[PDB]
Amino acid sequence: PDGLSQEQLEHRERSLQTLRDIQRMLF
Amino acid sequence: YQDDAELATRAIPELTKLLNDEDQVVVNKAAVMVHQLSKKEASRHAIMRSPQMVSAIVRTMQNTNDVETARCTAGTLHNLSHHREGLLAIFKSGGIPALVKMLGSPVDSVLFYAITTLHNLLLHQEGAKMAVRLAGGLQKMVALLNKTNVKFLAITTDCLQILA
Repeated sequence: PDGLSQEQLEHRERSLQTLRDIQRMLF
Repeated sequence: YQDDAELATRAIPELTKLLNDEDQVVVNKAAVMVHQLSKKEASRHAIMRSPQMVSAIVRTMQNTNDVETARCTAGTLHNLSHHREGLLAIFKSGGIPALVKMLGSPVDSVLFYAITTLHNLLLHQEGAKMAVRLAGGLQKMVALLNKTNVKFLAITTDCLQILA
């Protein structure tokens, strides 16, 4: 898509999840 | 408030590291969030109490190529600039030369947040006049005079009267 490597795609997903976790805590 | 304050303080270290990430999708989202946080006074106060967070916002604003990320981090400094402690934090973080650099943006919201933040620093922050000059801010401001609407022109004319 951006043509990320799988290691980059995995980092993107874990970061976005933490962001969702923080978005949740901050509502 | 006070509940909101501690909620922000807990999240701030991780938001900092996400804003400093190499992945620009991650940066963008963390920037939206930091901008949304800067809209409530309690959490705005926890942003301004964190040198690391302020430095990450400044550095992202300055290095990004994403329009939305430049907008949201410029908007955030703008919101901090309404407070004496916000001004000081932008100043100690190297915010002035970043902000002057955003005066070259072709983007209206960004120019807007950059010129108003600089105006608030020039008006209220000791040391700002010299640091704007050092960043080449007089010339960059003068380069905008024939290129913007009459409201930007008025603010920029006022920054210039402060500086010359």
